[PDB]
Amino acid sequence: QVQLVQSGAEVKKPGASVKVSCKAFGYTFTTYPIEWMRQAPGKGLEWIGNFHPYNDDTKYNEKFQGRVTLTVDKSSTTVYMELSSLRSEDTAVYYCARENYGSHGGFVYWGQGTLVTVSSASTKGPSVFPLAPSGTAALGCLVKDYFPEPVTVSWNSGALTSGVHTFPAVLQSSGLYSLSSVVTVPSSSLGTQTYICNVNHKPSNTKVDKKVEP
Amino acid sequence: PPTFSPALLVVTEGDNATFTCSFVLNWYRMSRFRVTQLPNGRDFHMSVVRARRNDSGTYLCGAIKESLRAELRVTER
Amino acid sequence: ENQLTQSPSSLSASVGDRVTITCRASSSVISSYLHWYQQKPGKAPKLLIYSTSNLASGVPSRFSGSGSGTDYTLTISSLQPEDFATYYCQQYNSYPLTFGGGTKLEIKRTVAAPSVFIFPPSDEQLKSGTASVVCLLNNFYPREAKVQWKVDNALQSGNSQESVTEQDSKDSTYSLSSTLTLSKADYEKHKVYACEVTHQGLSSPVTKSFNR
Repeated sequence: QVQLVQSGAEVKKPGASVKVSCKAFGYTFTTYPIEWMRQAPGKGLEWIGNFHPYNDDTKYNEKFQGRVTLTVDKSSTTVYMELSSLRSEDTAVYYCARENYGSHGGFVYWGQGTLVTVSSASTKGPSVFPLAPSGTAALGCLVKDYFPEPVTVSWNSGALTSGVHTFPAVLQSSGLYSLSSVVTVPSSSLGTQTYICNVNHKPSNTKVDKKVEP
Repeated sequence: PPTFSPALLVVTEGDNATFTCSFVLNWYRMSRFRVTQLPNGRDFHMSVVRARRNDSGTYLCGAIKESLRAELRVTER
Repeated sequence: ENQLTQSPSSLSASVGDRVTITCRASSSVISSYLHWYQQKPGKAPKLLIYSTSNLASGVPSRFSGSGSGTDYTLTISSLQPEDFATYYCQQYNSYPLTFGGGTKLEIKRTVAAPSVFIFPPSDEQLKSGTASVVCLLNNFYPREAKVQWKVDNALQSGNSQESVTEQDSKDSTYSLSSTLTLSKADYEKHKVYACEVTHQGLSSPVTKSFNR
């Protein structure tokens, strides 16, 4: 029943600090170090540091240049990663992890990951614009200028799944994300069926249904 | 049965590593190695000074009552 | 730091094939401290192999690990559907801990040319001062594709962005969107918007275009 549970997704402006929690369940908290890593879209996996509840010892990746502090609350079996002076390049999923007996450095148990988005942008739902169709016809919805990730998209409240492609968000120079979701349908069905993309953006508690017409 | 804490210590070569044995008390592996009884008398420090990579491995304390195994890892500087 | 480099960065194979991935360390690692993880989209990594060759808990024996010094390998000797994923190596020989860049195992499939479609900005969007023009490459294989935008025959650069899906859950193809972003002013000053697509599945590059 070993589990690491991390705090939820965070948005931050440049220069700010984040503090991500990792709460350890299911074992003697002082027995193992807690390790921290992060994964940025195009960097792969980077080690941040570790903290040993046994003795409060910390090791840090020098790359952070003293911008990271790891602290503990023994009372709540929680290790904290505090990352200061945040920059754009700090946008990532942050993980905590631990070894197990005999893993010799292999991380057996992982927290679920915490998304931290660093940007001058502000939290907002998307504008949703039709990609209007004109044997097979493609149509879609352009889901533009939201922050932060993620959005999700369905078609016709879930009843249209076949031929659907929702592209990964791209970060625009504006600092806002954009994506499109497309579907291909029989062209004879353009006059014959209603097509609605259902766009969900939980970070701004926004839901948009957009009907897409020729 | 003694307690031997923690389950994993990781140090860099040249550093110190100090396990705690909690309970004739001996330190086994399955000079530089020292045992120190703390003031309280129940707890003992089982320390390695100037740790070497070859120190890496599995250890126990025994009183024959043996603790659970713990691991020492000594990384390369 | 002891840099780890994985080879290849990507490879495509089928259910039932055997593949080998490589991890190479810039500096010699004791083989006890070299590990492998599998990562699937939206999930944390899962330890697969620890200490070069030992399977982690619940890992099938079609996975194997081999190596020492600076040269390490991971082999999957009879692929299953679940196995298509990214694999990383990691060293616990020295601080800082390092990971390889990852190798993505993809599904091999026959070549398929994209269907190309293009979408003018919506009127709804034009009301706001911006025009996005979207070109869709649909259901193609393999992933390599080139898209170029032309407005009145002028090649565009620095004002478009592409996104590609993961392999489709059904047919293992890819799809690609390229989105050209212009000011309404610019959009309204030009006539012909053309998306030029090159892909090994077509003999000659295909243009889809429209007049405003």
